[PDB]
Amino acid sequence: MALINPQFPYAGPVPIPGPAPTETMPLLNYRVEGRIAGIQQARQFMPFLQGPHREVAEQTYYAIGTGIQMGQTFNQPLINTQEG
Amino acid sequence: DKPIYTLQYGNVGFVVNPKTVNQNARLLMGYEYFTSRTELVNAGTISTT
Repeated sequence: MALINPQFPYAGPVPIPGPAPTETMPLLNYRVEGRIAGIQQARQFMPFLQGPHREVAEQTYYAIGTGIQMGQTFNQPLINTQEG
Repeated sequence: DKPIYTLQYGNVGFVVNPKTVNQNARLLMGYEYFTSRTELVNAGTISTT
């Protein structure tokens, strides 16, 4: 967006020496076929386990029984003959 | 950031203009680069596993 100087104008570009025209043109680089080499193993001996863990520990229980329940020799009360 | 790739820039050279050259004087270059050379098989899995 330059302003044209009317007192000192200039013309378009003139030819100048050039950079040997084939040396600015590249070759198209020619890929050969390739292979991810080797026979891959199916599994890996991992350093960490792959499953979930638990944040807190919960107390577990198992039921037990008591035993054969016996009789008893109670201390027996007195007879309510109007004193009680 | 802009790797020297002649597919991108055409022919590129490295220039040294020496001032004093003694006898048995050599220039020891050292490069570091990438190169691709495509592939068609990612396989190699034992099917009897």
